Amino acid sequence: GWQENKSWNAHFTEHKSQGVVVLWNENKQQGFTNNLKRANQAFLPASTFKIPNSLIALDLGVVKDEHQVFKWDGQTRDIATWNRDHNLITAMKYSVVPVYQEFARQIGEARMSKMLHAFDYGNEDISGNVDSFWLDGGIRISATEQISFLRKLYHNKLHVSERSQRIVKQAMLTEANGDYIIRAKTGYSTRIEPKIGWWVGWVELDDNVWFFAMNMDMPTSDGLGLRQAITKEVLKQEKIIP
Amino acid sequence: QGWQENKSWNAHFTEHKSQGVVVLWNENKQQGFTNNLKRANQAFLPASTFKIPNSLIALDLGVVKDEHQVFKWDGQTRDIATWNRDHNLITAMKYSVVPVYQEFARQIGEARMSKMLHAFDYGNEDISGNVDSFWLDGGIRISATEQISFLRKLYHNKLHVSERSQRIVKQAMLTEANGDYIIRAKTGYSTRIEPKIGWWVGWVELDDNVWFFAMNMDMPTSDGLGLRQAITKEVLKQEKIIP
Ligand SMILES: *[B@@]1([O])OC2=C([C]=[C]C(F)=C2C([O])=O)[C]2[C][C]21
Ligand SMILES: *[B@@]1([O])OC2=C([C]=[C]C(F)=C2C([O])=O)[C]2[C][C]21
Ligand SMILES: [Cl-]
Ligand SMILES: [Mg+2]
Ligand SMILES: [Mg+2]
Ligand SMILES: [Mg+2]
Ligand SMILES: [Mg+2]
Repeated sequence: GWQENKSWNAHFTEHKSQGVVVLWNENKQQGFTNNLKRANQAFLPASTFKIPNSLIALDLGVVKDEHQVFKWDGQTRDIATWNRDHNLITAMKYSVVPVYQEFARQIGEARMSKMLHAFDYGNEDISGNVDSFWLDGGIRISATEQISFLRKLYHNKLHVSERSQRIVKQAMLTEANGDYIIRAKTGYSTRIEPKIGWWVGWVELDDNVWFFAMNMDMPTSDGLGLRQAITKEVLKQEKIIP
Repeated sequence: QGWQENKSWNAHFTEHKSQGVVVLWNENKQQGFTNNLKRANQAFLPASTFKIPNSLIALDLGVVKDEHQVFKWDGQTRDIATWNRDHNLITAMKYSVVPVYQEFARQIGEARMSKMLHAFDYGNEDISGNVDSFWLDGGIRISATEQISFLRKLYHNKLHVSERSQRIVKQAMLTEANGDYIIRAKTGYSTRIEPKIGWWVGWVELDDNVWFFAMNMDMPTSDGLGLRQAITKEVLKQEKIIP
């Protein structure tokens, strides 16, 4: 089904890394990946889980809108940007775990489980703490499963309101120029080996949309920038972005 | 809610032998800034900045079902090549595709167009002329400061049209985004009556504030259209709004 393009391995090998990029051409309904096996390997979603978590929190009114302020709890954490008040936009932008842990507690494990089943999300397993299972519990999702979920969100087909989906897609906005719009979410899974980085999302063109999902070995935080860099190299190689 | 006149911004205009006005509005502080209070309050044809209210009305009335609905090219080849193809709301805004918005306006009709603009408090609310061309050569006029007042309502979902229509139009206004800011805006270019001018109106979203802007400048030929964004960006950089 998917076409394998092993030449993209060159972009990982340049940085003494390994990983997978998965692309989906929405118009043609064709998929491409450098590694058919790793494309289907399920990992902790880590902070890419902020996408379904945001959708669920909005649909249940835990988050009223993208302006609602979630005040800092006063606990100083290692990521300076977390130590301040946030709304949905900035909590996504800075991947603010304590804000989303409060969402998850308010959602509760019964509703969290039902929504992930409704979303057909990964292995639909929330075993672990209700406020950390996407970092060190049972939930597992592959890059191709991320594409599936993102396609539903793009088409407003997920089992939540249209408004919720529109707001989350606004919150995913990452980059836009006159050539393309990227809506995406990064993730860095460090609590359980193997430590991996994620980038999942899509590229909007005038006449098409390319969905992507990538993950890569990430032993130290020094390489986090390679998630976007390698993905963009693949997008350029494939003539999706100039 | 006061105003400061900062005439040092004029250096960005005179560098290009241009003249114009930039108006900024700091939402958090409710403070306005401009290089020219007189011109900030002079009203002009909106030209294609009218695509913002026009999109809202078309969406709210169901003339546009959503941002994917295709509006077909009428087969008349026009000067701007990107016009000569099918469009949706996103690409029609991006390329300022007048023929698509003229079809919107004809479907909206005079009475509904007039009612909506009054309820929006949009400029002088005057649609005199052809319903599908009054923003190019009819009676509608709007000042840069009046553009801000309208845009602030849109940002806050305070217009009387649906929240959905307001969200879709703000998505369609997306012009630039990065790790430092988001710009939602619409360009305009008006030549059918004097003075010929370029517009750029919209806002800059920061982590913790929103800066609304509305600029216009003399545009004696189309050669200077790019100065609309470049001069605005120079002012935003001078004021430390963007890096
Ligand atoms: B999560 O996966 O998001 C995250 C963390 C640390 C560093 C990062 F770059 C990212 C990210 O990808 O946004 C921790 C909090 C979680
Ligand atoms: B409108 O004012 O928009 C427009 C036109 C021509 C060239 C442009 F750059 C622009 C603009 O400002 O987007 C014509 C169609 C109208
Ligand atoms: Cl957006
Ligand atoms: Mg390289
Ligand atoms: Mg299932
Ligand atoms: Mg200059
Ligand atoms: Mg009025």
